[PDB]
Amino acid sequence: QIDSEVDTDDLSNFQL
Amino acid sequence: LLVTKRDGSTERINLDKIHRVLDWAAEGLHNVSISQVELRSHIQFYDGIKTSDIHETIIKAAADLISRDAPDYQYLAARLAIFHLRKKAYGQFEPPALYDHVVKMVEMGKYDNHLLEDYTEEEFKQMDTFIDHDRDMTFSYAAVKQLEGKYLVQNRVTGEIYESAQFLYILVAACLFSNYPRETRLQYVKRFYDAVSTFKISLPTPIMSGVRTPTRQFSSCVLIECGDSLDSINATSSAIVKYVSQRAGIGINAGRIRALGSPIRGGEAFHTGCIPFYKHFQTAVKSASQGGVRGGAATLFYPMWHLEVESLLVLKNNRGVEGNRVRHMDYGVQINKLMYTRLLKGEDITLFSPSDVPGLYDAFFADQEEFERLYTKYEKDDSIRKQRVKAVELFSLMMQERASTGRIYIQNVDHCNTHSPFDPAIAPVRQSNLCLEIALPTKPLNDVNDENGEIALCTLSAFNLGAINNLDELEELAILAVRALDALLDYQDYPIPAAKRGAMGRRTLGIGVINFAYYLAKHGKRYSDGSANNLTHKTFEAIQYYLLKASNELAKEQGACPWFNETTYAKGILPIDTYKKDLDTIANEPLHYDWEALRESIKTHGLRNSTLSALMPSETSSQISNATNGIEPPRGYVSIKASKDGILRQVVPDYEHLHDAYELLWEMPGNDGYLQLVGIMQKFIDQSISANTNYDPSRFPSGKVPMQQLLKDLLTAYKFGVKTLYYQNTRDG
Ligand SMILES: Cc1cn([C@H]2C[C@H](O)[C@@H](COP(=O)(O)OP(=O)(O)OP(=O)(O)O)O2)c(=O)[nH]c1=O
Ligand SMILES: Nc1nc2c(ncn2[C@@H]2O[C@H](COP(=O)(O)OP(=O)(O)O)[C@@H](O)[C@H]2O)c(=O)[nH]1
Repeated sequence: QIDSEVDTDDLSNFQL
Repeated sequence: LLVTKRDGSTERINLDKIHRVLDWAAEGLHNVSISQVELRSHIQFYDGIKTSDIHETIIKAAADLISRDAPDYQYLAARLAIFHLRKKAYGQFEPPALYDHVVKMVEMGKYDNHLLEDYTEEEFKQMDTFIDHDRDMTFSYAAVKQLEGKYLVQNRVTGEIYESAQFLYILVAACLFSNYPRETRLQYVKRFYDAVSTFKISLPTPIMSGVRTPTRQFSSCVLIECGDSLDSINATSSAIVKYVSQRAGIGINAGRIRALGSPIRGGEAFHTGCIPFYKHFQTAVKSASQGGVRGGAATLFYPMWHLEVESLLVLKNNRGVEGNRVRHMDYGVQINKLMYTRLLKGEDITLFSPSDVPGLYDAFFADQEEFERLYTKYEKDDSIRKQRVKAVELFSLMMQERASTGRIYIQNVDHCNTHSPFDPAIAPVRQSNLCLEIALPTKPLNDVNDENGEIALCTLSAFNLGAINNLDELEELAILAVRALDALLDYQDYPIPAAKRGAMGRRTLGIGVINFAYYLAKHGKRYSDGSANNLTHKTFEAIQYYLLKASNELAKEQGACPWFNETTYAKGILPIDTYKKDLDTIANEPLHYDWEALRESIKTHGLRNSTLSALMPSETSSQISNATNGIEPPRGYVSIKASKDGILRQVVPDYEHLHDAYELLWEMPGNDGYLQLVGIMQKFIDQSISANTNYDPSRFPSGKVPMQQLLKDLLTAYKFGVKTLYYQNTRDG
């Protein structure tokens, strides 16, 4: 089971 | 108690003889009770019971006691099994002389006749002195079941087994090094035989059952790229039918096929979509399957920006109209840095049909600068048909589908070309295989026999990390592994011109590892806390170093592969020069081997093989050597498998002393540790790795895996240079 809740403000800092 | 024999003749029961065999089998094992086994099997005996049935009964008896608390039953059962198989093939425990055996088998049409032409009777006598039949006593019950089930030469109708393990091993070696100069031929044969008979090197299921027999079909992996044309669509389809009839896993790139609604011939026709063709590939794949489901597998790749991506992403969804579902094929979504950046910034992703954006598709694999240039250009160009979607939506749609089916794979195309053995300008890597670990260049066909096309093939094998004392043992092992598999490329048959082209041109190999988990266990390291990073770095440097040494030595002897000039290796570039720099922050182990000496030698004498390493899953090979599968952590201490004879149990290697050392799959708190180890491994691997991602519902609030977590792990993998991602396991609890 998955909870489809994405926080784009939290992911934005990530450095690829 | 009367006993019936093979000719159907009656003798009196001899309980002391039985006990002797049990005693024999038990020699050296700990915690196994012979009485316990006798009690359980004697109660099922009856007047006039055939002798074979007595053997089966005691075997099973032993087998049913396998457990974590008494793992040596695995061997008690095994030895009993071996004993029974010996008598079943040779009519006694002691195997016949190699020469006599081979002569008999050749006459029966069970072994290739070249064996007798290629070696003299004196040479077979010499080979017999290498064999150690007592090595049969080192297998585990599970392993003997596999051997008897799909490796040993036998009559499938009558149920007769004609050989034993040690003849298999010696003859495989014999065949693979048959074209070697007489001065070194038998030296190599003995060394290879020791390697494989003492479980240091693992060979794929096809080689293990075929080499020595009359067949020549040993290909298990074929990568096919399909162009945007009815001729190419037909070619691809024809190619798949030929290959799935022979048991090869197929990797299909169908990303160029134009989108639904697109114009055909001008404005006289309007495309039907890819779905229809995808369904045609699926039937080709399943064309040689019992009923139409069993065996013949394939993974189909496509870009994330394709115009039909939303319909492609839900093809295996188990809820939908039959005309929009292609459920019996796995899919691999292809992503690159730009796509991830749109996600992080919360921007949109633009979807295009490959036919409408000149240069974009190629740029996607071979030049990220050019891809960004073209991509932004075409976004603003109003004449191009496009569609905009929210990056968060597309990523979640994709991840939701990957979560629910477990089979929606990812492929980071940029990583596959910026850190690889090939020059992207000449021979880019545009897809993977069935299990997402192979990554070889491909060219579309215009006809089945088109000689200008290229179908990738890969020969595999693996090193058993639990069977080596120190890492310098890998020098000998790499020599044997590379030489034997290179010989195989000239031995086997090629049904399609284009596949021969790639194999003879680039001579690509894929050697990987099994028993990683055990290896980490005995060195007191785990997967999840970062404690194995440096050991993994040290270990994978050795493997890649010695493999390149072996291949390089072979090129000196026999010439580099024809198309060696299309590799990055040809330009003096090495795995250690192009890896993802983020890796430096999670591992500090130094290089221990002379890479610069090797750099020069590669440049000068080249490589026999364009690619040497690739980390693949393994179930069946690992079973034969009682080893943890590939690089994955065990799911538990004991493995249970179903069989016609009964329940097959296998206890992880050295459970007795390492039970607390192991780190079981569901014990890890997350994927970070494991993802870092895959990253470290990818520094040195030519191809790719079959990485898994694992999630346990009961570790999350309300038993639901957050999309946040799924996206976070995706990004982490990208950050440490992971090229592909295979299965996603969700727990059933
Ligand atoms: C002729 C035709 C082609 N196709 C599709 C499938 C193929 O991917 C694609 C092209 O195959 P073809 O049409 O044979 O290729 P072509 O070189 O003739 O193409 P073009 O029309 O640009 O000149 O079009 C249909 O879907 N329906 C049709 O009736
Ligand atoms: N053994 C085997 N390999 C296959 C088959 N179909 C495809 N393959 C290829 O074999 C690889 C699996 O690893 P391998 O070591 O061969 O597995 P194992 O020997 O069966 O445990 C995949 O990457 C495929 O490309 C098949 O039916 N059997």
